[PDB]
Amino acid sequence: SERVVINISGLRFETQLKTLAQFPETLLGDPKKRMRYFDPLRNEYFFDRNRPSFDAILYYYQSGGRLRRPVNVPLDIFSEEIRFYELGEEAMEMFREDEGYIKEEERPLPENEFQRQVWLLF
Amino acid sequence: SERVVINISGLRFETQLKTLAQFPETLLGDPKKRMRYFDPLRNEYFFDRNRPSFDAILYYYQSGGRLRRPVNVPLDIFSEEIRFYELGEEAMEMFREDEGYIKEEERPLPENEFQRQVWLLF
Amino acid sequence: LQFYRNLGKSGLRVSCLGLGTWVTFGGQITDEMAEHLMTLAYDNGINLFDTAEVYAAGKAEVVLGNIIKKKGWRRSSLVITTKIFWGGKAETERGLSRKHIIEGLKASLERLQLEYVDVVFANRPDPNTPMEETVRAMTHVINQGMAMYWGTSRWSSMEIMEAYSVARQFNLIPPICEQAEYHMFQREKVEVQLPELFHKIGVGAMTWSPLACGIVSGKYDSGIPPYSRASLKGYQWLKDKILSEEGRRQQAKLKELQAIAERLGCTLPQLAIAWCLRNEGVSSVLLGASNAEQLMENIGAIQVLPKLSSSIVHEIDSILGNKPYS
Amino acid sequence: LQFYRNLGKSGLRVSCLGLGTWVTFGGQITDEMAEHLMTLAYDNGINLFDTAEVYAAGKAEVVLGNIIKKKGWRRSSLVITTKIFWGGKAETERGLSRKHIIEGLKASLERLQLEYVDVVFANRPDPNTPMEETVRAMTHVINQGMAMYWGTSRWSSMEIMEAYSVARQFNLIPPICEQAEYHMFQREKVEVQLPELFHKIGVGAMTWSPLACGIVSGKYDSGIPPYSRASLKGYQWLKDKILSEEGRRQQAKLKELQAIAERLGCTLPQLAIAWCLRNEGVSSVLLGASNAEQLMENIGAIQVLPKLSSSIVHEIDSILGNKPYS
Ligand SMILES: NC(=O)c1ccc[n+]([C@@H]2O[C@H](COP(=O)([O-])OP(=O)(O)OC[C@H]3O[C@@H](n4cnc5c(N)ncnc54)[C@H](OP(=O)(O)O)[C@@H]3O)[C@@H](O)[C@H]2O)c1
Ligand SMILES: NC(=O)c1ccc[n+]([C@@H]2O[C@H](COP(=O)([O-])OP(=O)(O)OC[C@H]3O[C@@H](n4cnc5c(N)ncnc54)[C@H](OP(=O)(O)O)[C@@H]3O)[C@@H](O)[C@H]2O)c1
Repeated sequence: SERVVINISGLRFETQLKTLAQFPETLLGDPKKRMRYFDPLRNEYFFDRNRPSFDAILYYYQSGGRLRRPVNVPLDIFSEEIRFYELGEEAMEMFREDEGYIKEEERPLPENEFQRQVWLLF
Repeated sequence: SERVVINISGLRFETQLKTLAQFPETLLGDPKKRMRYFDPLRNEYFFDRNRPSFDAILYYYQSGGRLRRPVNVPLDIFSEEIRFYELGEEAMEMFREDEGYIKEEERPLPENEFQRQVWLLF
Repeated sequence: LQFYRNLGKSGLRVSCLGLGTWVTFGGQITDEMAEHLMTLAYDNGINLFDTAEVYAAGKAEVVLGNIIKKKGWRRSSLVITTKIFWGGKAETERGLSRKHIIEGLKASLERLQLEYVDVVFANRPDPNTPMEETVRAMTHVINQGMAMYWGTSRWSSMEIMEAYSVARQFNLIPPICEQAEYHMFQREKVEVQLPELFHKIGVGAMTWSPLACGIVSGKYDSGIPPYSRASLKGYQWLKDKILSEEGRRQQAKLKELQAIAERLGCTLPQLAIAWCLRNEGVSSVLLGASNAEQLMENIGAIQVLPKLSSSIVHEIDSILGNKPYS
Repeated sequence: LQFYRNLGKSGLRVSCLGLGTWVTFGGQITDEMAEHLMTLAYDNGINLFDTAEVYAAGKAEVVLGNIIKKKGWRRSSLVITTKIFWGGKAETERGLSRKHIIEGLKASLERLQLEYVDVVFANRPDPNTPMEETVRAMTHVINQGMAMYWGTSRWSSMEIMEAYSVARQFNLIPPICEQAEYHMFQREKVEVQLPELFHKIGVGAMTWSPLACGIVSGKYDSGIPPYSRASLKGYQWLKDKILSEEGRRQQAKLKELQAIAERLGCTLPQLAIAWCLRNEGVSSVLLGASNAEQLMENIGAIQVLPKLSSSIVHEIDSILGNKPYS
């Protein structure tokens, strides 16, 4: 059970490689995507990023899917991090919903050049 | 992309030198100003200062300008740290405003020795 | 196109072709012929020679060292490598324990009449020895000036990465090369598993048996020639492979490859060897040769290398039908 | 004012002037003359002598060692330095790989008939070798007692800092000095890039060619004198520089400097050398000399040093018109 060390702006994190391989389409779960961040001198992946957020990102893998934003981290900074680590649109949607955001629709005109014109001013 | 290690009272932080060079007029962004804090035995800059605040200070460079005070850090301690790291009057103003502080004016007398005297007791 | 290349990402520069001594030196060929192969190789720019404590019970090292001493070549112009694992009948004379690495390397150095080798290799993985012990022993022989670098042979990428992490953990020296079998009929490890290691931790591949002991040369299209390796006393296992149902299938595929060779204007051995060098992850190919003609022909593989276009490579893949899935 | 100074921030104390052996020893001058220069230098307090595996194909080291052995000077009263990089025609005989650092230093030590040098230098950066490998090799030769310290030559400040951080990362030994070219017509590196390193990590500068191979001496005001370095077989490149349009411009600027020299009561070579020592970051200047007269004159640069006031320095800057922007 090979271990992996992820250094977030100096804050050291460790996990098992099988914990990350659980989600292959994310940055950390894909060897090819994280390769870019590997430091062979120290045997760690280094990210020059936001520190308070990573805890939750790593717990998402350990928990098997739980993505909770830390109370001390702004929603805009966290969401940028969820996007950076490429957790995917599903996790993101689950996150926004639980965060209190659910919207989706918009029925445009049939593209009648007429209907869509009348509907817009009414 | 040379890395830099900043040790805040034992708490270890790391970033890229180009992340700090982004703001040349600050303490960390100016080689001459931070030189004083360099420990050649450990290849790190050491600051015998407040720990909970530095996160946000470093994120300011990584984010490209975002200076958010951590929820757990008193406004008076944080502002002293913003001043210490020499982030500049612009960032400070942006900070106070977002923190809910905007004041500025004061129209004194024309310096009439007369007008200014009457205006003061009215 | 570049005759010389870095061994992995280390600073050690080796010719893309090296000369090995398994079966031949101190065994199948005369010392006179061995001196002749080595001279020919050295005069042609080849600076890499590989041997092992196990080849001919140590005589391969004795013959290699005799030649180097007799020719007077400058030690700094050579890259000598040797492998340790099977060094005797006693229980403590085999494996990668600290005792056997130090004693085995010291005895090879004595047989080679050299103060040190450039690269010492673990001839195979050792389940019975903690990685830490092996990595500390290899690091020890390097600090004692008995070797310049160390590498692995027949280890999985998982084991190679374990050596590397153990090295970082204890401030030791990581391996810089894996000696893997590689030819048209054995592609998995070198094409699928080793590249990640090359890019991630700098470990390069130094492949062996590029002609699968002669099988890929085409010399076995009509049976077992006399004096061929397959006919030697002790190599029945090789004879069994050639004549087997699988052996027959290989020989039939080789007839298909011959047409590729003619299109590229080269011989099958040249094509087979150049094919091993088409990808960056391979630092050097160790050749085997029982006479001077073979060596002079095989060295010509370097002229073929520039012609291996994606088109030609796809064709060879179609014929072999064994391209491993990434 | 202080004849001796620390090499960077290390504890090694060197005279502010040293004697080099490029072009001269084992080459342009006789061994008798070399013995004469060295004796004169040593009797005048100079304790630093610099050489390299590449000078005269190793003969400069042979001549330097012959003199030290013949004079019987106490080894502890000397600071011998040598440089490694180009040590032969073979592929593995050049660069900063572990193989070439160990083998190159060992062969120089043999030619010098010395158990060790005080400082071993990488004669130039090596793009083909990982910093870690180089720093571990240098640290190795120091732990083996083959050198007391190590330094860099012609490396950028970025590379010097990389060696230092790699050293801290693996608990190895950082370099203590950079050997940089420095004279009135080559000021960038020493005045703009090296000072930060001096104050930050203690690396000092040991500059070479303070007379730009003789160009700054004034001896070329009316053409190429006979027996001058510019006239030697193999130094056409130097001849080309002197006679070039840029060369002419330099010589014209030198005529302007002569007036400064007379105001300070010294010769141009003395002024040029003292100028190199005006700032703390320079630990020592390595002189070149093809005869005893030159050396006796150049050593007089030490009397000029106290007179280089800000006023005089500003003047020289005006004349040279090449003060680098900080
Ligand atoms: N790391 C390890 O565990 C390991 C294991 C095995 C080998 N190795 C290394 O790899 C080296 C090379 O391996 P190898 O000997 O198996 O290599 P190979 O290239 O597969 O086979 C070489 C043999 O094939 C024949 N041959 C070569 N060129 C020929 C040509 N042009 N025409 C006809 N026949 C030709 C010769 O045998 P005949 O003339 O006798 O038929 C020769 O001895 C070894 O010597 C050793 O240094 C390492
Ligand atoms: N780190 C490196 O890569 C590197 C590279 C080059 C050199 N170096 C070191 O630096 C040392 C000094 O370099 P350099 O020889 O170029 O030094 P230099 O001081 O620029 O030139 C010395 C040469 O100029 C002439 N000269 C000296 N004093 C003179 C005087 N008073 N009057 C007239 N001519 C005079 C002599 O040449 P002629 O009499 O023949 O005209 C003498 O050989 C070398 O020996 C070597 O140790 C290091």
